[PDB]
Formats: sequence, structure tokens, C-alpha cells
Amino acid sequence: HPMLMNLLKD
Amino acid sequence: NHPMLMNLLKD
Amino acid sequence: AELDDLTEKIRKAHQETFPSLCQLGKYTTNSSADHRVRLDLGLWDKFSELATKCIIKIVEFAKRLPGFTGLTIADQITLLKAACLDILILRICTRYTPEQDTMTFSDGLTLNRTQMHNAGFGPLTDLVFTFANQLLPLEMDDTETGLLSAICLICGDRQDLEEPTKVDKLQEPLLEALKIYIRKRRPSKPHMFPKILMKITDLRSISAKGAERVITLKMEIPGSMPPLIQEMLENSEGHEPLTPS
Amino acid sequence: ANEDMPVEKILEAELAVEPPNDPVTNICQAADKQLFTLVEWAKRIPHFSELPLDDQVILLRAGWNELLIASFSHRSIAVKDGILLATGLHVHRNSAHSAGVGAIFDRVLTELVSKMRDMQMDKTELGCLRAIVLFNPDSKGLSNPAEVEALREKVYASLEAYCKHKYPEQPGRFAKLLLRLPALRSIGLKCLEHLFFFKLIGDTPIDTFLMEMLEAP
Ligand SMILES: CC1=C(/C=C/C(C)=C\C=C\C(C)=C\C(=O)O)C(C)(C)CCC1
Ligand SMILES: CC1=C(/C=C/C(C)=C\C=C\C(C)=C\C(=O)O)C(C)(C)CCC1
Repeated sequence: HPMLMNLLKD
Repeated sequence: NHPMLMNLLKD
Repeated sequence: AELDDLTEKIRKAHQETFPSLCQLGKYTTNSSADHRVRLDLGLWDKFSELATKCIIKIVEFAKRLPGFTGLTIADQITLLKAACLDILILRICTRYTPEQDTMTFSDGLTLNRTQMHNAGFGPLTDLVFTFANQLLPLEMDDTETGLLSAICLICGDRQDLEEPTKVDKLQEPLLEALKIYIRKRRPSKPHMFPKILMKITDLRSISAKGAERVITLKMEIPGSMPPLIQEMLENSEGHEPLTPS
Repeated sequence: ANEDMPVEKILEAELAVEPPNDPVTNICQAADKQLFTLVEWAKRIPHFSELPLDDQVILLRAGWNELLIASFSHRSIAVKDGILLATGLHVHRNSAHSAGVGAIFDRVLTELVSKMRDMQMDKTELGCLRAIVLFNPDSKGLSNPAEVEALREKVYASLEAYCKHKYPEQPGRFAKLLLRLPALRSIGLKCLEHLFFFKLIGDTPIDTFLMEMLEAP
């Protein structure tokens, strides 16, 4: 889960 | 259509 | 109560992650508008892009939910993974124009039933349009649709939940907010709380056949399934009855 | 409110009905057994009787599996890792898994049985929920869907009232009992899918009643 990981990141 | 259920319900 | 600081907040996240049907300027297209086919590639390309965008907006809406943020990642990704297609259907169905039998996507793209199909809904189509109509009588509003959306998302049943009970009580007030709010807003029809709450049931019916479409479709498409769509609408662990290895 | 959907009068339907070799065939038998005694509990349901004929034949063929599942699930609050059939037999998850139905079987245990247990769902709440499931206005063919909807809404009516002066310290009781309904739908759908698989692979002995509910008109 690359993307999702970054989406909830910032 | 379908018997047993159709019926049974009744009585 | 002060349980409305929360209501208020959700209604804001919904509204800012999903524009209304009345504030969107609509445009149409004629490609694939005459009749059904396995899948009009242009339509599929527009649609997929929007989809991608919308999945992002749903995550955005997610993060803005009180408490959501403060929650395990694998649990969050899980809650979202589980509800995404659920929310997508609810959302698009609130962009339904009865008279014209059409749905309008965030950029105002406005497809008729057949295009809705030819674009990728395929089999899943007349089903989502049913929900679309099933929804009109409810005359829900933004805050209501925001709450409902937030209640599919914050769900404690989803398998693989580290803190279920946390996630269960996290959605406890949401259920209360939605009850109070629908009740206060429509006194003569108090049976609208359970009535709208239960839409979740036909909802999950569709999002089921949905994840199924995600693949039976990412077949007929010459290229690839956009990244995020995949990273969201996939991963489910083999279908039964399958015996153990 | 508590008046046209006399809660306690559904109970008299819950109660007026509530006293191998292979797991699947034991489940499919406790099923076909429970079918008969379903057509009863319904026929004894507050107004269900009045509704048209071909309509009751519909309303039931519609939610028979979810109705039955909700039942055996409730019946199993007690048992530890499995369900307890109407045939008296306990069916453990290990049993389910050997049959490759381990995962759905597990969804039943956690999303239904466990939930019902961890919240003390009583025999009445259960009955309403099943009432609601019974009264599904969206069922295709229904002649005058108008009516069924009336009925159902009248159930949320009592049930909430019922929940109201009976667990008063619990505000969201109502929501929480209704939120098992989607899971019931979810699971029921899957079960239904497996049964069609056990049928069009002709191996499991499906008795006749269960066989009719499994065949289109
Ligand atoms: C994602 C997705 C699907 C479903 C989408 C639904 C049910 C709604 C989308 C609404 C949008 C994208 C709205 C907007 O523009 O706001 C289907 C099963 C066709 C398969 C491919 C991926
Ligand atoms: C749950 C389940 C299944 C479906 C069952 C149905 C539709 C009804 C059972 C009723 C019983 C067991 C009633 C009783 O004894 O009261 C199948 C066969 C796919 C196997 C895995 C688990």
C-alpha cells in the first residue's frame, strides 16, 4: 500500500 | 408457482 | 448537544470533498450514447481518472473525520479499503438527475445510463441506478450524506481490525448525531433515521458485486488498472469453498 | 407505537417455534428443517398473515436464508467456536474449514454470533430484526410494496420504543441492533452463493423444501 500510505501521510 | 411453500403458508 | 461540533464538522468535510449536483456545470458526450457494448475505451479513460481523483477525495474526507486520524494505519487503510467502493456508490448516486436519467461526475461530466455502463459499470449499472432512485424519497441533505458516509467508513466489523472496540465506539456518536439531526430536521417523519441508516444494507450489496467488477473489468481493458483504484479496490484473499493448504 | 407492532406478540412467534457425516449436509438439513418451521413463525407474525398470497410467497423466498442465519446465530450465543443447529448438532469452525467454508463460517461467528452475544441481544430484539428482514418492500414482484414498507417501518417503531423503556440507559441501542442487519445481508449473500455452488456440482444432498427456495419459478 504505497499510495494510500502517502495519502494519510502528510 | 412453487408448491410446498405456496401451500404450507395457508393452513 | 455539543455533539454537533462533530456533526457540523463532518458536513464540512463532505461538502469540501464532494461538490453538489446543483453547483456543478454539466457537460455531456455522445460517444457510446446510443447503446451498450463491452466497454468504450474513451469513456473508460475519463471515468477511471475521475475515479482515481474521487478515491483521493474520500481519503481526504476520511482524514477530516473526528478521531479517524488518531487510529492505526493498517486499521485506517483497512477501514477505507473496506468502505471506499461503498462511499463511491453513495456519492455518485447523489449526482443522479431523475428527469434525464443521468449521473454527473465531479467535473460535471454527465453520462446517461448506457454511458454509465459503457464506461465500466457494466452489469453493476441498473443496480446503482436503483439505489439512485431509492434515495430520492429520502431527500437527504449534505450533512446527512456526510454522516452516513462517515458511518460506513468508521465501522468496527471489518476483518483485520487492531482496535475494533475503539473503532466501534468511535462511530458511536456518529450514529447519535445522524439520529438527532434527521429527527430535529424532519419532525413529522421520525422513521427517517432508521430508514436512511438502513440504506447501508443495499449499499454493501452493491459494493460487493463492485469489487467483483473491478477485476472482471480490468480484463477487457487493453492497458492497466490505474494505481490507486487497484491499491483500494483489491486484496481480498481467495474465494470459497477453497480447502486449506 | 408499541401498539401496531406489538413487540411481545412477535415473541409469541419467536417462542411459538423455538423450543450426518459432512458439515455442509448437516447444515443443509438443519436448513430444510428450519424452512417449514419458518413459514410458521411468519404466518404468526403481526399482520404478515393479512398481506396478499403470492406476496407472502415472495417476502419469504426473499429473506429465508438471512432469516434462518440470524436465528441459528442467535441460538449460538452460548457455544464457543461454532454454531448450534436446530438438529441439535454443534458445528465447530474446524469443521467448517475442512469443508472450505471456513471463512464465511467465520464471518458468521464474529460479525453475528459474537456481536449478538457481546450485547445481550434479547429474544425480542431478535424477532423485530427478523421482522424487519421479513418485511422487505424492495422485493421484486411484490404486489403493493406500499404495504410491506408500512409494516416494516412500524417495527422500527416498536423496536425503538421497546429498546427505549427496556435498556433506557442505552441511547444507541437501536442503531447498534440495526447495524448487524447489513452484515446479515452481506453474509447471507455469500452463503447463498455457496449453496448454489454445492448444488450445481450436484454433490450435497439438498432436501426438497430448501431445494424450492433454491430454484427460480
Ligand atoms: C472506482 C470503480 C468503480 C465504481 C465507482 C462508483 C460506484 C462510483 C464513482 C463515482 C465517482 C468517480 C464520482 C465522481 O466523479 O465524484 C467500478 C465498479 C465501475 C469499476 C472500476 C473502478
Ligand atoms: C451458514 C452456512 C451456509 C448456509 C446456510 C443457510 C442458508 C442456512 C442454515 C440454516 C441452519 C443451520 C439452521 C438451523 O439449524 O437452525 C453454507 C451451506 C453455505 C455453508 C457454510 C455456512
